[PDB]
Amino acid sequence: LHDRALHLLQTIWGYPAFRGVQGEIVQQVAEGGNALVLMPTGGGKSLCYQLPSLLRPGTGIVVSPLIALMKDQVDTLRQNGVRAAFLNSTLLPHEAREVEDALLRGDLDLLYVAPERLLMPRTLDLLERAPVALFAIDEAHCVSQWGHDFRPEYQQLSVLAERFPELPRVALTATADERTRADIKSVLRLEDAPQFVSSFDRPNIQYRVGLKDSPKTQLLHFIREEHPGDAGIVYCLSRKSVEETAKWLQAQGIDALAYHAGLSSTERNNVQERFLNEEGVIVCATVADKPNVRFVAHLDLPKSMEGYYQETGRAGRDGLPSTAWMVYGLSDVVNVRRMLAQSDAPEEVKRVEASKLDALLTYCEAATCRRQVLLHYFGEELSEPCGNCDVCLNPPRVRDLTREAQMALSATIRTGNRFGAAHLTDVLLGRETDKVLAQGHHQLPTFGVGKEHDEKLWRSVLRQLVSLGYLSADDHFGLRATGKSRGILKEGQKLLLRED
Ligand SMILES: [Zn+2]
Repeated sequence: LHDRALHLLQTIWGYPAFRGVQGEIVQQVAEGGNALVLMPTGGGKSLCYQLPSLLRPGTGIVVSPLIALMKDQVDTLRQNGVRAAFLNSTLLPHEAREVEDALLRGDLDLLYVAPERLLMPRTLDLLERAPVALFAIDEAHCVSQWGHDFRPEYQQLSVLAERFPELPRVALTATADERTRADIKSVLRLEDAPQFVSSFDRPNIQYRVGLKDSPKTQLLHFIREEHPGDAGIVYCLSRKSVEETAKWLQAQGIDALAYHAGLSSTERNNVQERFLNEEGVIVCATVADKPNVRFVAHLDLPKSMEGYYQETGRAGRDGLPSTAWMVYGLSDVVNVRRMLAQSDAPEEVKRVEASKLDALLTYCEAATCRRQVLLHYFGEELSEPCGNCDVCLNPPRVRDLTREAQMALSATIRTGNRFGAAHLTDVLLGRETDKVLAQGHHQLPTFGVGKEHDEKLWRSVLRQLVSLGYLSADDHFGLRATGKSRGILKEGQKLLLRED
């Protein structure tokens, strides 16, 4: 039955019914199923394994790297009535030995365990002789070279599905990169599992991106015209831009404070309180709570879509209207691409950072609703334009390349989703390269159907289709038509570029 969940739901959490897709989620893991759960961070996401752990006999085994964070998940839980504990190598050998006893005696509802502890051959043996309700892999993205913090530990969690096939696995993440969603499925065998996407949308936050032009001038005009005495956060890239901006703001009568990794650990706690407890304070920070936050300003490009979402997301936590306002230019993209180039990072990190940036730039350049593009990155599809973003409200002039997008998508399909942008372009142009003649492509009916345009436009159309996920690359430069391709091909969706 589904309703014992509800009795525990509000006898413990205090919510009268599930939110969005969580009812579906809790039922699937409680009836012994597997699951892929993608949600913004929050105690609603924790509900998805904590509640099933209460519903099924035995202990939920929660895998997480945040061992520093850990000790207040049990503290939170041990006053609701729930029994939970921590197992990791920060512990003394007697203490480690008594959580184990407690585990073996069916005394815990939840066991939080660092990957380091879990993957030890000894630890996996205890589990075999302990009453286990499930495995929850939190922050599942870590298995991936792509999505966030890779960890060498995390891609060994292969083993849960091996040594414990019969026990349910639910993997939950807040960073749902599309290459990363795919890689989690592979490590924890959830290819065959349902994948659940709860909404990332924050409807009350209006999204704006625009061109940098005297950014300190632009900002002040924004703050006075639209958020005169309200609490806001202004993010800057460097510790020096925080300092100087913070006192530039003070100079114009705005109660601004600096907040960075740098100076004193007392002021930092001091700055938090002034923000947390007073009204109309603006904090300037690099990367690093208040229910009352009316805007988030970006005066430089964030490092990623993940970061941008978490940062803008600190706004409007009281459900009321808030603005996310960002300007970038010129030099911001150049400065970034130069650092990627002079970075001493490993090959895959250079590969990840380049698509991170491509993703972000693609969002910055949206010719249609920004929100749709943003939410798509996290695997959420918003059917209709939102009506609360600068693109929606002030539509830019667009070039329609829908017809060309269709030609391109068919071209890659009748050639088997394997040739590269340049080759496809040859076919489109009706050029009898020898690579072409070798595959017979010279008299497919699609050959030269694109002779109308030159080489430069097609490569452009192709990047655009790649960036928006109508094509998928990482075949090694071969382009595959994705499922999303039906949109342009059959369901009337349009490909629009900014007129620029
Ligand atoms: Zn919109």
